Amino acid sequence: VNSFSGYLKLTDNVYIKNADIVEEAKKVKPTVVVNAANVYLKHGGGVAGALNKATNNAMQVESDDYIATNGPLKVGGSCVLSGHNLAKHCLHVVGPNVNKGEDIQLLKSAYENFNQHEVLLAPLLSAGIFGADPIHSLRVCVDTVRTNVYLAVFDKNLYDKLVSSFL
Ligand SMILES: CCc1cccc(CSc2ncnc3[nH]cnc23)c1
Repeated sequence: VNSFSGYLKLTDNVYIKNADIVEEAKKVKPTVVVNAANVYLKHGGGVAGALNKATNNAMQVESDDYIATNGPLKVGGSCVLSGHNLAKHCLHVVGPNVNKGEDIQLLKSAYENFNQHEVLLAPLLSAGIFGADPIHSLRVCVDTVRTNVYLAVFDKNLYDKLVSSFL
């Protein structure tokens, strides 16, 4: 039993809700919140900009030190950093950005990072400003993640479309 509330169950391990991931993280304080990161951990917009703003820029400060030490992530890769006031940990995961021409096949590799964590609150990878089809992202999630994932979808219209079209 966990504290996630109001989710629709899609499969044995995948759950979905129309919610602002920032507000959901502040309420649940999950062990892991997933960020829709880029390789430079520059949290300017989309989910990343919203999560970072909610930390009063502490996420960005921590991320800049991470990059200065380690260099950029790989597309499809991830790193674990602090969750600040939102969660114990933040798993920064880089899905391919279609608006940069990145290989959509890397979306499966990106979701594989979730399997290193028993329970996660997450957005749909590569959705939103990353330019991929969210219906496809949900399919890859369900077919790749085996751990317990609670997906927050900000847009109500998109949420309804994802549920109604789910096979
Ligand atoms: C600092 C708090 C805050 C600031 C700006 C916007 C938001 C909304 S969260 C959100 N944004 C984008 N895509 C998503 N997919 C699931 N959730 C989301 C919150």
